[PDB]
Amino acid sequence: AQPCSDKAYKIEELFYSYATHSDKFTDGVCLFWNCNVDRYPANSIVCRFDTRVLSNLNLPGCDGGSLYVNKHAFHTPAFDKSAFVNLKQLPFFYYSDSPCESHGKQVVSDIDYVPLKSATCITRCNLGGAVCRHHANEYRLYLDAYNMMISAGFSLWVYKQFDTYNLWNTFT
Amino acid sequence: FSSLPSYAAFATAQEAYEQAVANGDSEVVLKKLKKSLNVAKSEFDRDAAMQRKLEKMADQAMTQMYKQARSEDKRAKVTSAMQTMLFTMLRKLDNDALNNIINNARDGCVPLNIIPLTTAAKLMVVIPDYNTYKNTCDGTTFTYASALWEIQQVVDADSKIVQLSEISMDNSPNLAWPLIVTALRA
Amino acid sequence: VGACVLCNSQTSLRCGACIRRPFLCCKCCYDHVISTSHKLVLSVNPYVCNAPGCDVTDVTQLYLGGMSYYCKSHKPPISFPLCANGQVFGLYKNTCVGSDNVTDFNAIATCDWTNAGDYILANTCTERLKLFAAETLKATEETFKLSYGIATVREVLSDRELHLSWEVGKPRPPLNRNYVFTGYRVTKNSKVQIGEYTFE
Amino acid sequence: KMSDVKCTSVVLLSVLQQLRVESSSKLWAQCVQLHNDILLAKDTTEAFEKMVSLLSVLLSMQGAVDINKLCE
RNA sequence: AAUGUCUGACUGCUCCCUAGCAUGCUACUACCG
RNA sequence: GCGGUAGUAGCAUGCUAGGGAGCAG
Ligand SMILES: [Zn+2]
Ligand SMILES: [Zn+2]
Ligand SMILES: [Zn+2]
Ligand SMILES: [Zn+2]
Repeated sequence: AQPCSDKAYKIEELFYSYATHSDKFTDGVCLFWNCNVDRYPANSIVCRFDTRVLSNLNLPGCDGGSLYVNKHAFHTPAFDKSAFVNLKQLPFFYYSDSPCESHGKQVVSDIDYVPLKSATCITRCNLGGAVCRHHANEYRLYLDAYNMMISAGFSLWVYKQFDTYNLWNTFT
Repeated sequence: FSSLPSYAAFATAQEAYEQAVANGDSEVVLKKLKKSLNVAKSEFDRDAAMQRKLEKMADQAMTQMYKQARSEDKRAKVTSAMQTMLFTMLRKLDNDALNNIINNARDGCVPLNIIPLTTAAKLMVVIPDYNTYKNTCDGTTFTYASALWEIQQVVDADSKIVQLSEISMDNSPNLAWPLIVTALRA
Repeated sequence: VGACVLCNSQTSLRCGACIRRPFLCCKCCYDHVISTSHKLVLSVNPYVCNAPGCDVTDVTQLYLGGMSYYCKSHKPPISFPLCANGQVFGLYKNTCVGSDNVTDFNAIATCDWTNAGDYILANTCTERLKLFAAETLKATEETFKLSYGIATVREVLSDRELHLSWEVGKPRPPLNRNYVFTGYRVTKNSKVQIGEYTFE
Repeated sequence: KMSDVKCTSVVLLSVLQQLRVESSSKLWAQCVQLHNDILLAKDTTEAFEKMVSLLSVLLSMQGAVDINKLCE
């Protein structure tokens, strides 16, 4: 709804509302990433900051929403449930696609990463071991990062047709 | 539940059933690939079920033994955890009197009773050697717990009353090192 | 879960056939299992093939097929050897040091403590191996001289109520917490243990 | 802030009691008296002076080697 | 040499975990009519 | 082509029992 000087020819000036534009962007997948609107289109990806969370950053704004101040002061409306009626929560995981920690042969001949295995780190080495120690440390750090963000209060959501099997299938 | 030979069996069953429904076969052939695929599910559901049961069983066993180990190891070490917690709290408080007496005690000056509060009620202190006496008892006054005290009697380790002016740096070896001071509140 | 008693590098492994069950980094555990009679390692789970009856307790004969542990004749088509690359499949594999003179502990473990030379060996190593030799010497004493214990059950009664019987004439040890025995059921076949057992 | 005083007084009494001080009688009575007085105080200053009077007990004994924990 | 034991009332409601049984619901397979 | 019984698994509800906890007078 506020396009810059340039990128205006890219980013068309649009304010969203499910009272209108609900029927146009039907193709593909939207992406509301911290742009707080009304109920979202059924094929969206959103990271909306929760407001009832407490901390020392966010401050009691108005009205029934809070002012979230760390860099530039962001004001966000009151958290409501009727915004995600067309979406579902996002279960945690950890996709990845990269080479394997191969201190030698690249396939089946290089493991030496002793892990009691997870069930959701859909990495590239999930055979039996099952995480190239590379991906082991990467999964550890990414898990910590997800935890910290969600503790600082960010609630993700996804379209209801989401699945996890398909990434596994993409691996092969 | 993928890492199963029964998974390969069931997947071959699904693929063959798909071939039967996609090739336009006759009526009884799809019954062979429906009765076998359904016996295939009646075995695959079953083996995946039992394996997830054994898995969750091992998992709850793990959480139980973890709970036990944690609880016992903590119960072992209360006598020290409490002390370290107490002292970090005391340091975080940051008051003048508390820190005064803690530093006096880590040097060697400890009381011999409860520090009273009224202007009466005596107070006794142990002095280890005379330097701290310089840093503290100056004349008839006495500063302890950030409050003023009047010295009224001194004595060394062998219960000998020791005159005030008697003490000095020169005569210092002429006294038992652990002196004792009896003061009152100002 | 501990520190390699030789290397201090953090180990999740213990030496099974060894009397004290100590912590040895992947390299040190490797060295012990290739330089002594100790072929059993103890971690979160005991290292053995989990095929029915496959009593493969040799550390060098196990392969991680699927999620369970397997011998050669049992490993599914997806596996690899644990005892390989100079180290063992043990946690903290990268942060492993490998002691240079494992022969020290390799001799402290496979001795009998009846010869004075073993006492010289204990007196003539570093302080860590000194206290290790202390623990293992007291352990050799108690396992030999200080009291004893084999008993064969007569019949089961309930989940925690059991008829026993030692061997007539064999040292019948006291029944205390600091007295546990390796429970062996032999099918015919299958010299498999059922764990550690104290009685009262 | 005052809550911090009340809290550290609780912890201090716990330490004293686990150092077997309740074996002696009159001393334990005094310690309990000071603790229950601190828990009900309203202003910070007199609570602080009761706190120092009560800490003097732990300092008067040689069971806790403060020169160790005062290492920061 | 032991081992072992230390003060915890009467009620009411609620959550969590496990077990058992029956019942109830649904699917797969089998036999006979 | 149907019924029935028997099995097995899945799922639910309920009741009992066992254990852990919370609040109330
Ligand atoms: Zn990899
Ligand atoms: Zn080592
Ligand atoms: Zn050994
Ligand atoms: Zn085997």
